[PDB]
Amino acid sequence: ALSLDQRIQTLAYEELNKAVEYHQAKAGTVVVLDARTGEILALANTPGRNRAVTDMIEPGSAIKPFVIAKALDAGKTDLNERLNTQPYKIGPSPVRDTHVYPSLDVRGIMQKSSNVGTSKLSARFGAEEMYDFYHELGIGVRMHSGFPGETAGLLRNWRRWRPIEQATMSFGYGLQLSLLQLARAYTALTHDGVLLPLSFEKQAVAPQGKRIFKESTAREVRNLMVSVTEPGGTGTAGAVDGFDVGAKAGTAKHVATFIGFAPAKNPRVIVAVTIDEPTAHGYYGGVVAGPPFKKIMGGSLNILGISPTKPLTA
Repeated sequence: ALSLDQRIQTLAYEELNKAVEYHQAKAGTVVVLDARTGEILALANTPGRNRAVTDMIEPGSAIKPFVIAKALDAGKTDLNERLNTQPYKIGPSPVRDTHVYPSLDVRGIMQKSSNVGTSKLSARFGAEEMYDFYHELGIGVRMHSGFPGETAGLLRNWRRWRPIEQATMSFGYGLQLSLLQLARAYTALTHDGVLLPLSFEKQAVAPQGKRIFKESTAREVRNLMVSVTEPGGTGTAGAVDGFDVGAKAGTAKHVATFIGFAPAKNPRVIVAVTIDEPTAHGYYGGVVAGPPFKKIMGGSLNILGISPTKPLTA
């Protein structure tokens, strides 16, 4: 039986369509997954091809949590280390954040979505090691959905990586994956370190996945991601009243992305939104894709009957 939840699919289409029209965008896509089983609860596209599976995107900041999780999982950093986060170059190419942060701890690197912090964490691993990690998340691996135009994504051979390229990949540029591949990757965080396959069929139990991170790492990383949606974080537009939300906003003509899960401690749902070429009222992920994320997330939690874990303000 088909995994789509008609009430969540209707909600996803409603909110996706409102955002595309408001931002006078070319197109958009939403994926909603069950965060414990990998079942696809909603898959909505604006008219035309199934962009969720056909359109390769550079993930931008949405890849950062995985790099941080890897460095924690292998013991290459911990929650006490403060890193020098000044911008730098490798040859002629700069690596820089939106702002100049002198130093940040790992929780700060997540909260402020630091390109510098994340690239320095990635640099503690060899290129081959990082390449295998990206591969293991599913990047460059076809999903075989059967939809016309489906992309495998792009993961260049590690033998060709320059140091600048390893750095930029760690903050989400120079590799490419579909929104469906990216939403899949987030199951490694939500399902306590275990990547799930995804399914269009209803799953009576969670299927067999594969371990990417230790459970303790996945839990700690989910907790770090909560600071992104709280004041001081880069993803406050995706806050949902009454819940802790872990999310990232991303930008890559532009593509605006926002992806997240809730409740943060024990996730029920992943919601991922891309808006293609917004031309009005903003073009960054948080401004553009944050609001429909927020509405699809809060709406799905209500549909699925998940009680608020903290007090309602509004």
